[PDB]
Amino acid sequence: QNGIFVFATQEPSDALESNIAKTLIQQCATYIFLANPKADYEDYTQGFK
Amino acid sequence: ESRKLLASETPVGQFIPYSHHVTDTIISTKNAEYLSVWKIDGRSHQSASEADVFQWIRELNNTLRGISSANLSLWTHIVRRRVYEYPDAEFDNVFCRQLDEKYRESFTGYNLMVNDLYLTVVYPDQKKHRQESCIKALEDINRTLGQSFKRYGAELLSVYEKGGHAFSAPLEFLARLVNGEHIPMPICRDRFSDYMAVNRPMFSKWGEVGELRSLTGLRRFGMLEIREYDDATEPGQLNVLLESDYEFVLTHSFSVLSRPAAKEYLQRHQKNLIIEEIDEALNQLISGHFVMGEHHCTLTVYGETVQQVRDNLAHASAAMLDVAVLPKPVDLALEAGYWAQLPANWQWRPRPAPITSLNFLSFSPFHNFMSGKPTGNPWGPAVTILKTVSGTPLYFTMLIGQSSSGKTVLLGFLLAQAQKFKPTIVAFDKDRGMEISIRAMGGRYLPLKTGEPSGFNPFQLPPTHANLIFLKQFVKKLAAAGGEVTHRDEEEIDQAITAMMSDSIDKSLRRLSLLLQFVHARLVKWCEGGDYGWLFDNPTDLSTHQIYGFDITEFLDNPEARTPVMMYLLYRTESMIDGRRFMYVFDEFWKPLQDEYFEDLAKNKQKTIRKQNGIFVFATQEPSDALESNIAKTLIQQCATYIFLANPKADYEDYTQGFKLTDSEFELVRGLGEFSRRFLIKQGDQSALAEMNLGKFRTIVDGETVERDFDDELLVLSGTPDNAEIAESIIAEVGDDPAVWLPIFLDRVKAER
Amino acid sequence: QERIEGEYGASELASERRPHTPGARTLLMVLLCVIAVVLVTLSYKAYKV
Amino acid sequence: EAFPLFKGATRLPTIWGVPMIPLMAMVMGVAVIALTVSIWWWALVPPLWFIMAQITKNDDKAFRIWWLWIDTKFRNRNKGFWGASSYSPANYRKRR
Repeated sequence: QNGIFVFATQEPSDALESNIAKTLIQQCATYIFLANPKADYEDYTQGFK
Repeated sequence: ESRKLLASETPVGQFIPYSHHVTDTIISTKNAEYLSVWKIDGRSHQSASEADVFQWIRELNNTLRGISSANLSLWTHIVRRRVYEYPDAEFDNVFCRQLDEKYRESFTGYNLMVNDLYLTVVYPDQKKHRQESCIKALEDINRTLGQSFKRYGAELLSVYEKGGHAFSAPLEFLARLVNGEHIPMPICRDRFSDYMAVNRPMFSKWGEVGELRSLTGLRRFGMLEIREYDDATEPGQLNVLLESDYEFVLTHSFSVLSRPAAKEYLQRHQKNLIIEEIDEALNQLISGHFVMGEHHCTLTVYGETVQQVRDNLAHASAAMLDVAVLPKPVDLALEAGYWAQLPANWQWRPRPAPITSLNFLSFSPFHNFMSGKPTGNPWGPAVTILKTVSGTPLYFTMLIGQSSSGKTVLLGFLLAQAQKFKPTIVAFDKDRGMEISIRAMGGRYLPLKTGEPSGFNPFQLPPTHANLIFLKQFVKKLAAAGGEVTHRDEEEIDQAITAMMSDSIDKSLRRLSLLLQFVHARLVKWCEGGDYGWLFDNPTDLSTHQIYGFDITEFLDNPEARTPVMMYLLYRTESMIDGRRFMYVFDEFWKPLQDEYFEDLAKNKQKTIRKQNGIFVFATQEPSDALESNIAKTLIQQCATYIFLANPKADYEDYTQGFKLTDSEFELVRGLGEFSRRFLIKQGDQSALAEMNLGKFRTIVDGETVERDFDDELLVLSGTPDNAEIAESIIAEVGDDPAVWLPIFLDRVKAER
Repeated sequence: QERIEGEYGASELASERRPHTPGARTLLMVLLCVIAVVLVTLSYKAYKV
Repeated sequence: EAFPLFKGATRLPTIWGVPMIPLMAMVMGVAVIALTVSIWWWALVPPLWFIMAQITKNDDKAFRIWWLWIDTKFRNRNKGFWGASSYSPANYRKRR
């Protein structure tokens, strides 16, 4: 019935670790990535497709 | 005119080259060409690295090239077929009946078909001499193939007796080749060629399709043929026809060929061409690394109407063209091809074209999706049928994996569907999860908890000398808080138990507290008024129901009490196993089993019980925590049907070293989603990433998509202490019968939802 | 005296027909027209000689 | 990495590029014609021999298919009665 979740995050590294964030990362259609001076291959590729 | 038309026919015997069984595994032929049939459980292909299928082909070719006599032949036969043998199961529980009706409703529109591979390696006094020479040669070939198919689950088919008469196992397969059905072929007193066809075939004058006029119904078959290879023999390129929506029979042939003749064929190719490729080809052939042979492959699709069989033929042609083997439907030689499927028929093959042996074993690597055995099992029909990510259904023990991923859901599902066997069950669970299910299956569930009286005690035990042995052992094990038990303590305990259990003392008076009147100071704590007086010193102390349950949740923190509780419960269940179908199950096994006492008794009674239909269905939440201990090791190595579950955290060491799981399969397990329902069954060497799923779907009834949901049974089967603490309330208000209180329990569920 | 109802009669396979590529007939006819005019002129000289 | 497959497949034993068995059939047929009507008729060899070379080069094993059809689906007597070529399952070998 026309529901939407618009999540957000400051430290995507801190989120993908927990169980709860996993289903919600995989359950979001429209990703919107932002920039960071520090990046890690593992999180961005493995978690966020 | 009836007789005139009758006598003027060519019977099918002219085309079927078979005769008497000469050995229980080998069939003769009018040309004296003895053969044997090899039923093969093809090893899985999905769950392996690409290089490892190369390695499998290497091993297979290495074993073949030893025995590939110039006199040999091979007919592989992957007879895709649909399952008509899976009887609907009677039931008594209402909850189980609903669950099974819903589950079988969830299969409307699913490929219910099982692959069946095969292999037939073919080969007066001097007639007898030829007879033993051929039998011994072929028997050596059979032994070598059996030893070479260790990981392929092969089984040589041989005569079996039913009702004081001989029924042939191979003849049923070759008859399936002739008839299109599975007619049980007995061993009568004629040549098999005379009476082995019970279906009048009919082939079109100008076409590719035919028709089998049988009692049970017409079956229209349309053959097909391969005639154009390419610059490749990629391993298992004919896998795409395993996933088919059309029931067919593939075929092959490899008439192994002499080294001079093969070298001449390759010299002919060299001459026509004329560098380095044929240099190495010829050098290998001389150096004995492959053996050429004459080959032909005839996919024949079965169907019910001529349009549909043509549609399936076009589909199969598209499938073959996808893997770069240009097929052309057989049109003029339909009948010759159809008579070229029966093993020991070279004179009927349409297009025999020589190829490398590596290449033939690449057209038939004996790959197969795991399917299991629907019928013929020791208990009977298969317990459940599970969705597989591949698509082909699996016709279904140590479950391992981090919980809440459906482990309790899974075990409840199996234990709920397994009642077609009417099996006894004894469920040691954790965190009250199985209470709702065990109550729904109409058996006693004891919810053991601290602070409430235990409810069962050994006061009224039978007095036989063996039972005296057990009770003496128990009180010698219960004694632990006091300290070390001496020889004198033992004598005292023995005399006391003997005196108490004498005919002079009334059963109703027998209690731990009474025992004290006959070590005393140390047992006081287990008596009424002591710290543990609520457990075994009850005033009154099992054959009523079938599916029992016991909760041992609070005993994970208890070092001392695990041994008495498990000792007593297991002893009571030991007397149960007298041949009836018995199914022990467990949960987080090691901690209940982390006891120095009964590891040896467990292994010995395990070997004993396994005979009279005994089963252990283990479980685990943290497989890392289990493999460490000694006790869990024998039990990991003593479980046939692994069922792995997913985990966000995985370790190479445990999964590979302990659980005999390969590297590709381990990476597959790691790749699983966090909470996606996907569990890797591993019965034997074969593997299959199956998934029982409880998602939303549509039903084809009366043209009505009746939305059917499994959540009404999920909230029953799924483990929830919260849901259980209100289920207990509603049962307390009305405890009539699980068949009766189930609707009102669902009502209160809808009230809280 | 009629075929007995609801039985297996002759095959349904005799209904099959060999399809014709829908260019063979027309161009085959025209090809034979030209080859025939050549051959008739040829036998015209045959008899005339 | 696929195992090499060489195109010595169905490179049948051929003389002049034509298999032995069908060419011998043509030799027998042309010899029959020569002995029957006239002796000038070993000129019937090169035309049909060349057409057979062109047939074999395109589709190497046409003649085996031809012979299989001729032997089986052409011999079967009651093609018309059944609407299709059929072989009786019960072995009626004309005995009683």
